[PDB]
Amino acid sequence: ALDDIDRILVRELAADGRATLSELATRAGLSVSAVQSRVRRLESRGVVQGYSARINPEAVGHLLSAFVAITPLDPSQPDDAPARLEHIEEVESCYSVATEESYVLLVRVASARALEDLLQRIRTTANVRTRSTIILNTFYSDRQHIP
Amino acid sequence: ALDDIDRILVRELAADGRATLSELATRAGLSVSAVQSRVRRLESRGVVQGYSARINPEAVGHLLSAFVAITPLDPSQPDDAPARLEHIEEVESCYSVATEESYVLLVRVASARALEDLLQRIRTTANVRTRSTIILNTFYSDRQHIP
Amino acid sequence: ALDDIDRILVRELAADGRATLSELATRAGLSVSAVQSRVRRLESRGVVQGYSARINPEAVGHLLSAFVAITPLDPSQPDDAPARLEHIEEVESCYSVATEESYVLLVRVASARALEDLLQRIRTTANVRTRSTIILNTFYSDRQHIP
Amino acid sequence: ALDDIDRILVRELAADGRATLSELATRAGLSVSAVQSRVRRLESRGVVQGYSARINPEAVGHLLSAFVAITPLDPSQPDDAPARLEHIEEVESCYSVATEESYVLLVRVASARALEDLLQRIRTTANVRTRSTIILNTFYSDRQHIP
Amino acid sequence: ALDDIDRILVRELAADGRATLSELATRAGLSVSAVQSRVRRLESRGVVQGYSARINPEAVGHLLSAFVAITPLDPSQPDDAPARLEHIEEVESCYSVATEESYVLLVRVASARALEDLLQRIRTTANVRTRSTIILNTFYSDRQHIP
Amino acid sequence: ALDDIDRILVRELAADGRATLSELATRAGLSVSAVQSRVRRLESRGVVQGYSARINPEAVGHLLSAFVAITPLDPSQPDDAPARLEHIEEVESCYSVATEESYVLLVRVASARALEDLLQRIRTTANVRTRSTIILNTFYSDRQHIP
Amino acid sequence: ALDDIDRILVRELAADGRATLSELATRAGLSVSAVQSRVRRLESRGVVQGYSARINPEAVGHLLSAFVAITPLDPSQPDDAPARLEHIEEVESCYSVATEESYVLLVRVASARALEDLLQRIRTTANVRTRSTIILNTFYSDRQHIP
Amino acid sequence: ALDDIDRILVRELAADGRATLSELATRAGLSVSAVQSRVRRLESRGVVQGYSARINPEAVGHLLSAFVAITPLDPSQPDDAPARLEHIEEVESCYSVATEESYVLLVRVASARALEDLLQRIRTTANVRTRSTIILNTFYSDRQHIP
Repeated sequence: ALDDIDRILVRELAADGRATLSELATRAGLSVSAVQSRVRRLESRGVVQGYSARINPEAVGHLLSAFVAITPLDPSQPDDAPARLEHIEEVESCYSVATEESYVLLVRVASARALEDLLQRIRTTANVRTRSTIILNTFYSDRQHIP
Repeated sequence: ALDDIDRILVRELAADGRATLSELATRAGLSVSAVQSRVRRLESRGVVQGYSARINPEAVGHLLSAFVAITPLDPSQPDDAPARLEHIEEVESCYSVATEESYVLLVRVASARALEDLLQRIRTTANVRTRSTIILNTFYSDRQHIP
Repeated sequence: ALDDIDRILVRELAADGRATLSELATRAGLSVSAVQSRVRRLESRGVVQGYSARINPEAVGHLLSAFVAITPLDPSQPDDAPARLEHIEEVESCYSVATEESYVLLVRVASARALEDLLQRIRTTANVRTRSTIILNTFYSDRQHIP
Repeated sequence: ALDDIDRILVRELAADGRATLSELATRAGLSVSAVQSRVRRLESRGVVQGYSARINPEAVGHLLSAFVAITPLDPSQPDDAPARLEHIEEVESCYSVATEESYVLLVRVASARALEDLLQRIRTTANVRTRSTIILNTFYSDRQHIP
Repeated sequence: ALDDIDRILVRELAADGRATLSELATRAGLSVSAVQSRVRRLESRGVVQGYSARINPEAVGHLLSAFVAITPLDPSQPDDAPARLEHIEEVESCYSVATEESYVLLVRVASARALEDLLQRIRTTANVRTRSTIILNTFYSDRQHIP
Repeated sequence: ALDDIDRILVRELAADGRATLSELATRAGLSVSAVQSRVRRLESRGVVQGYSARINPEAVGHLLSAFVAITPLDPSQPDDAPARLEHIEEVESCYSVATEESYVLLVRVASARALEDLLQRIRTTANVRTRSTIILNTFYSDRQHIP
Repeated sequence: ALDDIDRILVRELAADGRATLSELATRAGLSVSAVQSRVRRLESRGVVQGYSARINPEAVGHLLSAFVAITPLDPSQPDDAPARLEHIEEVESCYSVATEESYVLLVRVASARALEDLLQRIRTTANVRTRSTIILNTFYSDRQHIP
Repeated sequence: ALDDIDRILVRELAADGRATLSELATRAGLSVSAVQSRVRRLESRGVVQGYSARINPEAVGHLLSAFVAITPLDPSQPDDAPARLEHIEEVESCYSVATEESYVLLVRVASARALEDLLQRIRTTANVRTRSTIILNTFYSDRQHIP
């Protein structure tokens, strides 16, 4: 389960991570004491994982974002590319996928010429071929849907 | 215009979006008022776009995630697609992309059968062909990097 | 022809468009009067077309450059895409080509998201499909070779 | 850092690279000394990269121009190719590019037979496969745009 | 029906098309009249198709030669293409071919720009897609072999 | 140059290699003495190279003609395939090319089964892979265009 | 079944269709009466279908043989290509196949230029795309194996 | 050399390979001796290659037929493959072919499992890679055509 008072909470917190123990308890129909517990139980069970402010990447100097799809070159070696690229800070996300390639990464970078460097570094560090698709614009990002 | 103080605030708010101002203050060597001021300006300029609990899509019943690349059936018409799909809730992100397709969506759904039904809804509301890549596993995501 | 004193002049002027009527006449082996004429004859015959300082595009805010290859969609219409895109100032160059596409344009633009707009504008204005290749770095540009 | 005055100087030098300082001065409302100073700073920072007579490649015997995309035979080695081709004179420009190939060259040559011979030289000196696109006509080029 | 005498005449006329009859006669052990007769019959049956000075395409200004394979846009229509291209003069030869394309042309032209213009003329007059292979060098050609 | 009386001569001789010193001098507007010199100067300068009668290949037993495209297998060896195949008499022509393959040969042969032999012999003698395209019909051959 | 005296007969007749009722009866171990019956029972049950002398196709003027693979163009129409091509006498064999194409035909024809005609006729008569593979040599043909 | 009489005999022997001489004689207006003579000459020259009962491959237990294209693992060695496969009995025909593969075989086998085992035997005895196309149905075969 996830009792649908727990549900109203996760919707509220997904839409506004700074929402207060206080103002939640109105919309929810509970007490500042009662709300505060569910939330701690929600963080312990792995349901809310973190609270993050959403930073605009262009404002901090990331003018090019890209999906980078990668496939290991040598199948006799352990396929450990996520772990291998983890220290690379410009990889924001790393997914395994069912398609032509094995993983998709979302990468942010200062310019077209920084991407070229990142790609070579991805390639020599994990041991992969790269294919990259450049993002032109983000129309909306992380609208978590709670069903 | 992002000075060293602003840089520090956005790193801390990326790592913890419920950082209270008193903690941010003592971390940037400012007063709580000056922090609150900086933070508000970060919000009203482009830089912090909102704050969100990072929610486990599995815990809430989204067992299948996919990327869907979409391309308009008639590309001559100025293109509507992000605005028209905005109201389908299981679409979480929408990027326009270079190369052969026009947009990539991330989508989350309860099952295989709910995915095929969503693909129909997407094909019809944006008037688009679709190419889907199921995500098998998320190794890490949203690791935002402030340089 | 192009008498190989005329040749030494075009090499000199290709390498340095600010080279003086004066200092040319040493390297060339002629008079400030004699040099000045050849040059005016070279500008009248269509040989030197202009003098331009080479501006670094990043310094003026063009952070992304791209080749954009385009092919008219309707072959019953006059193929006039160069003329049609001429007023678009971000098209720096426009070539017809023998390959998969009919023309190649070199385009410069503020960001990845400005490119997306430019592409739609190219498409609705000339009546074309677009394919774009993003430039990551210019290692050297316009080294005119005089044989 | 480009103020309004600097912007004016680079537009004028783009449109006429032999603008004399007295003309630039009266155009920016500065003294000839202040102009000369501005111009020198533009040169030593990245902004003006040199000055060139724009030469008609046909008048000097280059009747064939081509784009050549190149890709390394062994991409694992750190990539040398722009440095190694720098000394082939009929290569006019060298860009690195996203997508499937690594660089695009512009090349000018006297004839079809001289093109095949250049392709061999390129294949061997950079150790690369080549894809050529002949240019049939130049409608306009180098129209530099200062925004 | 080619006897030994006829075989000798066609070898000599292949190697020297201005062989005079007196030289051909003494070479085949015939009279000048019998030679002239044989030669006329060779002409009126299929065997000698005409006589030509072999001309250096470079000396006359054709610096670029190419093969162009062509394939009809609509292959259902009985195919016109050799008859329709017969009147484009820079087409030197026209073969129909097995495999994926329908014809191969040899074409000679003054430069890269004149090639792109010819490709347009070919695409439009025969209604065909084109695949071009530039010839870099001719090592030997027309070495006719009589077995 | 090539003075356009020289031009009328090469057109005439390209169309009819047996055209007489005599009958040329009408069409040309010169003397049997004057015509005869230009022609000898044309043969000395490399402009007319030979006179050949055009033999129909089917009439002499060449029932299959083919283009054979070839690429050396070992790039550490000297690329000398033209020289190596020169003694092979069924190779009528040998070109170097810019495309997927390095050379194109035109070959004539008694039958489909003789081609199979020729191909193996090409392969073991030069050291090459072969790709062959079979000619079904020659609609016209060697129409030299004098511009 | 097929009693293995019946088997010795079919082997014998496959190897030699002119083998006599007489000489079979030795090798087989039966009577001129007994052999003659099995054979008539073998022709009635559909086991031996015909007796044919194997004609060399080159000796009768078929200098090119080809496999021609074909696929109907319109799947709303009945797929009846075997029946439609049956009157075409140069189709020796017609098979349906599991692969990229729907049928394979073996075709024999006077020359490369007759094949081109046959192909167009196959295409307009059945309603198919064609792909042809040319036979260079038959090393052995119809060795029926009786297991 | 095939006159009208010879043409008639090969048609009749194609349609019925057990035609007795008396029937062939009265059909060609010859004596039985002259027929027997003609037939013997047809045999000793290339023209009639043998005589065969056409046997139903199904009736004798070959329920699966396939085409197998084969290509040598090392094509530099003069090619052995038809001689080496001659002794595998379930190979019925062997052609060499133009294009990408070197030979096509027709093969008949009792079942899917017997096919995989034959593919191994082929791969190993000729040292070849294989591409198989199962035959689903034979609509007509061996319809020999005498023109």
